[PDB]
Amino acid sequence: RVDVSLPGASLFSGGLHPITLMERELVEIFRALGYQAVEGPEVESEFFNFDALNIPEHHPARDMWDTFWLTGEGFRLEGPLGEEVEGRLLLRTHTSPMQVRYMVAHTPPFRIVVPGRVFRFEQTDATHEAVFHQLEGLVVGEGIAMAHLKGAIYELAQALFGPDSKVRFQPVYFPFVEPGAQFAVWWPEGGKWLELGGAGMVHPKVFQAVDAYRERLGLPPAYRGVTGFAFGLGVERLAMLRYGIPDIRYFFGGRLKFLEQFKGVL
Amino acid sequence: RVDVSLPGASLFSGGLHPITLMERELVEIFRALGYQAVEGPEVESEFFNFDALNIPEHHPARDMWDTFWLTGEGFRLEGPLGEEVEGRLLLRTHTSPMQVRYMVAHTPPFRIVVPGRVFRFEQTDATHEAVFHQLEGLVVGEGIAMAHLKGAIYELAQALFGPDSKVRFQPVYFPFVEPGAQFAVWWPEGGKWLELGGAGMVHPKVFQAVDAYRERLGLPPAYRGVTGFAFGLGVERLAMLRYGIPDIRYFFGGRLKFLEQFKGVL
Ligand SMILES: N[C@@H](Cc1ccccc1)C(=O)O
Ligand SMILES: N[C@@H](Cc1ccccc1)C(=O)O
Repeated sequence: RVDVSLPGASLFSGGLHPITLMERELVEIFRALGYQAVEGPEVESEFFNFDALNIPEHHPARDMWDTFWLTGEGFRLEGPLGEEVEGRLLLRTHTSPMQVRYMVAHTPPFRIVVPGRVFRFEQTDATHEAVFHQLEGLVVGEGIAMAHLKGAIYELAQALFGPDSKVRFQPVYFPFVEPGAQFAVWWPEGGKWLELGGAGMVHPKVFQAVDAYRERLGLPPAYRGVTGFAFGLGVERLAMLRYGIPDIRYFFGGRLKFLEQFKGVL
Repeated sequence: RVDVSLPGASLFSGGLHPITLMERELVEIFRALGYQAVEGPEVESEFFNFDALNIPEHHPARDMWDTFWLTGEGFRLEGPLGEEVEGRLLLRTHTSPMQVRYMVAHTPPFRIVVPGRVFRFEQTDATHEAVFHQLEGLVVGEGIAMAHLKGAIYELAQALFGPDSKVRFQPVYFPFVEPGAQFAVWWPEGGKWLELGGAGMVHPKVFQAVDAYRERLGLPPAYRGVTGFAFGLGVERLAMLRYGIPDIRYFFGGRLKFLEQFKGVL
């Protein structure tokens, strides 16, 4: 007899990592809203990570990010236009520096979303990591207002949690935005207010840093008569609440018994 | 010796059909503009294919579509709300009937794009087919104007052919739109004006047919104070110009030597 219910050739079946899944969904959501995804480098200079974003040194505000400083010659970090740049190297503490790199290399109006791995010197536990992911958002152009930032997050919530979903905005501080704000979303199933990220209207000094670097590079100013909003949200926190994952350390853990569990969600 | 440059296990490598590729790119382009993709049935009733779209019978305008009529009992065609519907069956001669199905099942404002296989009784040659594909576009809502239709096509052209690309609109006739129009795009490489499809502001009678079917079904009217634009473009013509394909008959031909050639473009 030709047993048809017998195991067939053991061809391998692949899968995508949960962060890749979460990031993808997040990118899909924003693509539908007109956002384009671009990435930045993990090793940045203090200039892009801090100074260009209105976060000076010995600044009590620079303590909001526990930085990993680097050392070593021979490494050539290129700027927005491929040009080699200088400054104390570090691991970006957020994706925000990409806001600056992009703006000097392009012209408004535009919509970008920049995903990426970030690093912060912290003790890795159940809900904390030294290595995680963020997703930046940047929309610049004439007449761009905070009403648009609120509109963006509102669409994010709807797409993420359904029609019974809602967002709340509260003032908060960031050197690169003003007005500044933190936003939370209403997750119906969990019946809880989830804090997703921060945002605001691009700070006046950011545009100045951008155009200053531009002239210093030969390009003409492109940000004097425009405004914009930016936002940044943590990927793991969201991936966890969405795939029901208890420990954030698994993401980098490597357990196949763990990763394999997302072959379904592709 | 362990020859490392020797052929490895012959694992199969798949691929996607050129129309799937073209359709995907077209859907990606419109998703970025806020459009969502929904499909309709290939076997339609005269009501959705013609009557609901202001194309009555014995109408000199109904001759713009060479219809394939069908026969046979036992077949149960369901309407927008799953309800069984009646009328002379046929193979849709375009995707347009989906405009009607969607509108009765949802509420404005929205943006849809409906891809799909269509059929027309014609002699299949080098640049003609009885079985091809179209991509519909429908955007409805308060204050929606033709300026938006032109804006849509403009973005389509840019995304498809680059910044040196441009679109031209000329009046043309369609029973389901008014104003009516045909649009062509400027393809820089070929230095020629390509005619892509037709479009216009949803015809007043279409909205009426929609709301009439709605009440006849218990739903409340939803299209009395809105306007909208619609467009439809041929997929093969575009796929051909874009992948440099000479004969439109290949698509359905089945030659692996042909299909295999698009494993690259995924
Ligand atoms: N970079 C910020 C997030 C953020 C991005 C953009 C604007 C405002 C806040 C952080 O690490 O928290
Ligand atoms: N259905 C039309 C195309 C079209 C769609 C929508 C509006 C106008 C024209 C055709 O077959 O040519």
